[PDB]
Amino acid sequence: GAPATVTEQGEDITSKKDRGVLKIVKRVGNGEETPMIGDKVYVHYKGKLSNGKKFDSSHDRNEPFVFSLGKGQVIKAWDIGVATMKKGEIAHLLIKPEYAYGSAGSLPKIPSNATLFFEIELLDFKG
Ligand SMILES: C=C[C@H]1CN(Cc2ccccn2)C(=O)[C@@H]2CCC[C@H]1N2[S@@](=O)(=NC)c1cc(Cl)cc(Cl)c1
Repeated sequence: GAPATVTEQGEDITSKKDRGVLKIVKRVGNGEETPMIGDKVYVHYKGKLSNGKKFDSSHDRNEPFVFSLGKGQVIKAWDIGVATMKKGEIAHLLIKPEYAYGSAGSLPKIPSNATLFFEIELLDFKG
């Protein structure tokens, strides 16, 4: 399925080239510009654990998730990953725990040492 495919066929977008965050672009977005540090970014997303369970979805809330890019307001992989996206892009990310919740996990949905899958759509970004 999609998690296996990004695991096996994704591109390493980490600066360290340690394969901690792999990406596939599923829907090409608009133009060439990606957001800049500190921008307000608006995303829709859905996340799955490695046991196949959905652990979250903004779609199901009928409102986007909004954060300021590059400020550690989200897991490291999201700051790295969303920074690579164009407006209107849909991407898959496959994230090792060192770029997510590590050994601590995040109670009560995300276990210790969890590799995560996301589908993310970058709706908009604004300074
Ligand atoms: C619930 C919305 C955020 C949560 N955060 C930031 C964050 C803020 C406070 C505590 C833990 N994590 C995040 O960094 C990431 C990435 C952005 C989308 C969501 N998460 S998340 O989907 N990451 C596995 C998530 C993270 C948790 Cl603890 C619960 C749920 Cl239901 C979903």
